Amino acid sequence: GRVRTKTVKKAARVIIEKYYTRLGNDFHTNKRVCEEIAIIPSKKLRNKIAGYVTHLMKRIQRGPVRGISIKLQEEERERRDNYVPEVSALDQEIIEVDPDTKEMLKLLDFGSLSNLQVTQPTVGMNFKTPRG
Amino acid sequence: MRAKWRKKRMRRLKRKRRKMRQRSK
Amino acid sequence: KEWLPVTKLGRLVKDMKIKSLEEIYLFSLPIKESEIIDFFLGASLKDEVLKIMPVQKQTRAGQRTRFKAFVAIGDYNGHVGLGVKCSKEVATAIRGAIILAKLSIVPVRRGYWGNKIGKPHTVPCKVTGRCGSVLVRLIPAPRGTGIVSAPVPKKLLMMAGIDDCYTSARGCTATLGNFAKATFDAISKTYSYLTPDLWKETVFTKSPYQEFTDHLVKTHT
Amino acid sequence: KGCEVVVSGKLRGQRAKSMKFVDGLMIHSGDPVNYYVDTAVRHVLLRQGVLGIKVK
Amino acid sequence: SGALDVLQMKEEDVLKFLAAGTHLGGTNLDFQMEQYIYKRKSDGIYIINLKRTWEKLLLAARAIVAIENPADVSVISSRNTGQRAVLKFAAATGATPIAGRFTPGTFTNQIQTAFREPRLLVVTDPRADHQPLTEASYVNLPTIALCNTDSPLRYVDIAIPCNNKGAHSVGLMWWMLAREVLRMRGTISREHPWEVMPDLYFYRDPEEIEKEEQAAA
Amino acid sequence: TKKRRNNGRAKKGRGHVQPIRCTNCARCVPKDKAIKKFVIRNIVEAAAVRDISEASVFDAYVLPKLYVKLHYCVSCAIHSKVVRNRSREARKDRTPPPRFR
Amino acid sequence: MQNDAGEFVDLYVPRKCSASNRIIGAKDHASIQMNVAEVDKVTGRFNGQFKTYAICGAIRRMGESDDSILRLAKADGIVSKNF
Amino acid sequence: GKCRGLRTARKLRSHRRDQKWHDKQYKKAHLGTALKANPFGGASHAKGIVLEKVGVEAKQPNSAIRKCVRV
Amino acid sequence: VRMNVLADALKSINNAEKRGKRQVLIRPCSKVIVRFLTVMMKHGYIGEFEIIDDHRAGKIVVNLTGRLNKCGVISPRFDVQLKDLEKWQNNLLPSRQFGFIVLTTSAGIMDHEEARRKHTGGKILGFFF
RNA sequence: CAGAUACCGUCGUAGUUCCGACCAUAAACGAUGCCGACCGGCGAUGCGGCGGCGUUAUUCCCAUGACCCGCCGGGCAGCUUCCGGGAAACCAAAGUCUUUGGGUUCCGGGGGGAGUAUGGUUGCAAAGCUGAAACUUAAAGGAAUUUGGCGAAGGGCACCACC
RNA sequence: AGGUCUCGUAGACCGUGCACCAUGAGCACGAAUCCU
Ligand SMILES: [Zn+2]
Repeated sequence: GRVRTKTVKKAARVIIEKYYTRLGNDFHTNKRVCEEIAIIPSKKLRNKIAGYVTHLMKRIQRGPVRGISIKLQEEERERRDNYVPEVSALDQEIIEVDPDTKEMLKLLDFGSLSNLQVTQPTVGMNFKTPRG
Repeated sequence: MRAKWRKKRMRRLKRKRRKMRQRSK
Repeated sequence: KEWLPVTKLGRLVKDMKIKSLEEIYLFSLPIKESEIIDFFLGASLKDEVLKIMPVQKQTRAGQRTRFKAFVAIGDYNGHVGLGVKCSKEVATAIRGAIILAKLSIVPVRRGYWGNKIGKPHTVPCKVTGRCGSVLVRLIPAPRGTGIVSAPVPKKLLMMAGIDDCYTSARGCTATLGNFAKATFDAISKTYSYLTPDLWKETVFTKSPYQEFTDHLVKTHT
Repeated sequence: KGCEVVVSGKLRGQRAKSMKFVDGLMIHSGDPVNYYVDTAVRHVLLRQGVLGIKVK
Repeated sequence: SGALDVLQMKEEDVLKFLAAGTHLGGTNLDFQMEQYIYKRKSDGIYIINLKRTWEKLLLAARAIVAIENPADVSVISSRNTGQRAVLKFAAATGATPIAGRFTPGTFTNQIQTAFREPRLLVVTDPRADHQPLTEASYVNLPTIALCNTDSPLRYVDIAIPCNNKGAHSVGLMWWMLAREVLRMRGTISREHPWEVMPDLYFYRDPEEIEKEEQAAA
Repeated sequence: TKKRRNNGRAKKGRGHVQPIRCTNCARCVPKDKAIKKFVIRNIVEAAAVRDISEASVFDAYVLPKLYVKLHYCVSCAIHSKVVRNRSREARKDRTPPPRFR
Repeated sequence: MQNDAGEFVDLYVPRKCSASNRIIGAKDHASIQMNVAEVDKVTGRFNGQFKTYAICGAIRRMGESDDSILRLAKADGIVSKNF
Repeated sequence: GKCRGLRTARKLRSHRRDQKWHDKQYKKAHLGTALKANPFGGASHAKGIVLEKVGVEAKQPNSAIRKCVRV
Repeated sequence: VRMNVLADALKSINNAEKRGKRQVLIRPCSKVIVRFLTVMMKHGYIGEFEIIDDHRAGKIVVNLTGRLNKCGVISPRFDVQLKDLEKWQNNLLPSRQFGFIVLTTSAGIMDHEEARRKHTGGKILGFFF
């Protein structure tokens, strides 16, 4: 069939990793870019490389690719990972607590807290799946 | 040959030998 | 012919801020560069080839043969080692075995027989090595007795610096690999024996890493 | 980038044997074997026969 | 590690622990975790004593601050829960992070490019990360583990009993370890509140990311 | 050498069990050793069910099923492709094979 | 290690484990040497001293080293006595 | 040793006596049948008279005619 | 059934010493076990041992320390003399620097060194080093 | 089928079934004697006992049966393990064994001849128990890994294979 | 008052043993270390 080899996939991965603002979706334009910027000693290898670059960018403008890393999808992840909320999501106005751990906290270092309320336990104990 | 039928053969040979000795009185 | 140390222990050794390999043995640090020992132990480190046993693996056409070389190394007043390497021809097998023998040398301590006068000469206790079926036992001997054994543990014991010993082997000792590794296990288990000679509670000194980490961060990454 | 030396003939014995010594890079197929490697086959007139040399 | 009167939880830490849910553990119990259990409540959930967790966290903080080079501490995580938390820990305390695919041979093979030589190791789960523990055992290298009530306690030296199944509990334990290390180092004042944002250690699945991006700008 | 933890059976505290017969063969095989297959089959398999259902007296008639338990000798079970040989590590797995529907 | 003259003759004194009092060998790579930092009494910072514990490889291979370290820290006075 | 008691000596002695009798090399030298069946009669050398010169053959691997004599 | 209580006591001590334990529990007590442990503890191999007293047979809990290599018995109680002791310490002990044979003596339960400079011997009990 | 007194199919005698009298043999095998102590964890299972929220034998109480959660003791077994052992397969005993000794019975010294000959003994008989030697041989064996072939299995390929 | 309530239709386990198939005398195998 038509399965690419190590040299085509590796060369395509490094030319997308090193260049993104010059390469595009049209096969002839990035084919001529791969002529100019990369040293390819043949033509079939050049065409296979340019075709895999076209397919890889058709993947990239849809979603992320785990094999390579380019600057535009870089630091959008760090913007996503460096967010802050308004409320800290831990200093809520009421915290539910079980009677057993409430009695544990009564003997630990405190007698009563200002932000806890005792709930009611279950009427029965059935907590494992039927296995035997 | 396997041990079972060899033991059967040697039983038959021993029976024939015992018969010949008891008829050689 | 130039040393480029990959580990930080090799850089600490090469920059000449450690004293001996005794602190390395005290802290039980792994040694993965063979010629750190060649830096420490100089012309006193001699090797003799024990056995070259050829092995075969049968294939599509014929049997592909390979040579496994045993060598023992060590200075005659201390440390002793043993290394095994199997490769295609003989010379690179011997070279790799010498490298693995220099890589793994163990220290020895020597005791006395009755009266503790002068330098030690014999094994301090009744140590025992075990690998495969070969069971090698080393017993202390009086002064001037000499190493009485099979020739392979005899030459290993003169290489290890032990002068007087009583041995008693058991099992299929014709296999030289099991025999040599069993007597090497018997010799190497000598410090791993608690006697009332050293019952005092030890003092913990600083590791070389935490005391020369300023040199490490100033020199390399 | 590579070399391969093989010595063929009889070597310390009646039965002949071949000892191949190779390290580095060595290609065999295609057109790039023609204009990269150089191969010479010579002979040695030993006292017990003729010895073969193939270097590349 | 709590023998004084300045190294204990006052009010906020217990509330954070109760909010994240670090007191409740797994259904199963290991035999080496009978120490760090108060009592089994209903529905087969074990309750972790918080004072023992605080003492073990203080001991691990002492172990981290005990060495002076911050780069020699290596922090490993492989699961998707503690991904951002270990990176924020290495950003705060100067450690070296390995987040995602701890490849084998990094502690034993000196030809591989990721050959690190650390002095102290901190992991997230001994059950999931059984691979850094064996490579830690192959050299002389102690480790720190945030252990649950059912993790196999083996080859570890400071086991901090907590909840490693929820993202909030993992992120909270990482944040308290970071602030304890920074307080013992002296770079962070003790009386002033350093509770700026504990949410930076909290992972969220990408459907929540799209929901947050649709709700906010 | 010993091949299995048990001896290819499930006799642990008996010494003697009742022997049964194979289905295809007539070989006397012990009960805890023979491979059993309790198959639940229907009378009409996949295309005749609509043939019965359209041409019937009673509407909404449920089709009855056939129940049978099969006893297989080991050679007959391997020959009839019931069980196969497994690797040395996969021999110790006692779970039933997975089912899709 | 001594003789009739009383001089020292051994190559090195080996480290003993702080948990089982067993000899740590020169080829036992699973053995560790843990350093524990102390704290200031009032201000609560790193004063500079070290506290050292050594655990042999058999204890870590058993997997029961944290109990030993906690016991040694309770004996030294690091961990609070009530715990 | 199995029977390990303080006044157990005749049991050990009798057991080792029967197990020593249950051997091959020791039993060959302590029975008169092996000595009587031996044509030398327990002697190192012996004399005899030649009857005829025979020729016997070797075994499977090597082939020769090993020449002997009937005495 | 149970035939030698000192043998089982020393085997329990040896097993818990090999396992790395800190305390043991010998189930039956006797005078010879107490004297044997007294010989070890005076010679500096174990700690203080507590005798849990009850009305049937006491239990002994010794504070084990990382100081012992092996403890064993020699069954049956072979009688030795002064001329037979050298062979026993030759084939039983690791070196001639440490290690002791405890033997039953008319002067009491006592090791081989004071059996040597008290000029008396008897039946053997066991060894430890 | 070359032969088929074998595999296969149709008949079928002693036997298979019960009573009464006999022989004491099996891969009668966990191919692992019996008693006693110690040395890891886990979830289940059968029996007996103890404790506890709850559901049910229809709505309240008690004991009981049936479930749920734990604990104790004995038993058939299971999963994992750098405890430890072994030549290895493997074994929580086949561990606590050159750092060699808890008590005790039976039993083996390379393979074949050979469970043979003779003697004794047991049985109506078939046969059981005890049990050699002459002679002959340098091997016969146990555990595991790659090419070996399967009229072994699971996936693919070839007009020098087929349709 | 509205008129086929909704989401996709592996909607493959009809078949079980399967005829005859024996034999290859072997000559023919070597067992490895250091470089000025
Ligand atoms: Zn059948």
